[PDB]
Amino acid sequence: FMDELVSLTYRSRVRLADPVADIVQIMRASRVRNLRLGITGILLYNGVHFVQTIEGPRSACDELFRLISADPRHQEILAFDLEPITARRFPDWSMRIVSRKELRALAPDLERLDLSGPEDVAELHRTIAASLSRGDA
Ligand SMILES: Cc1cc2nc3c(=O)[nH]c(=O)nc-3n(C[C@H](O)[C@H](O)[C@H](O)COP(=O)(O)O)c2cc1C
Repeated sequence: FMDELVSLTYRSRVRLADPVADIVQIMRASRVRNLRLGITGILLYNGVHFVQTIEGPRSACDELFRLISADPRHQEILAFDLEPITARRFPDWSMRIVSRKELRALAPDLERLDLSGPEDVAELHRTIAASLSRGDA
């Protein structure tokens, strides 16, 4: 139970004193932590909301989400879903940040990250995974 692979995706409101400096520290932090924990995933940032997907052992996602929810640089955190999974969707990335510009190019209709559509996360996952992947092997 504690080991099974899961994917969690949550949406939060950005609460950044300085976006570049704040996001650099988040990526720096996460690249080392996720690697150790066995987490992989993607962070979408559009200037207003973050949408984060992390995937790994159920117990490591629980732990991480706990820490991330204690982070003052975002608010109104609410999980979209938590799903057992067969295989990682973003195995190659400890945390890949996907910022405003690239989300515009990859998923023009989802740039708002409202997640009001019932297939917005699946769509984000599909188009982002696919963009990566193309560069693989
Ligand atoms: C929206 C957002 C996403 C974050 N994602 C991660 C993450 O995926 N992995 C991680 O280790 N920390 C993440 N963090 C930062 C953590 O909250 C935590 O502060 C960090 O791991 C520890 O920084 P420190 O090692 O300097 O204390 C995120 C923070 C925010 C605001």
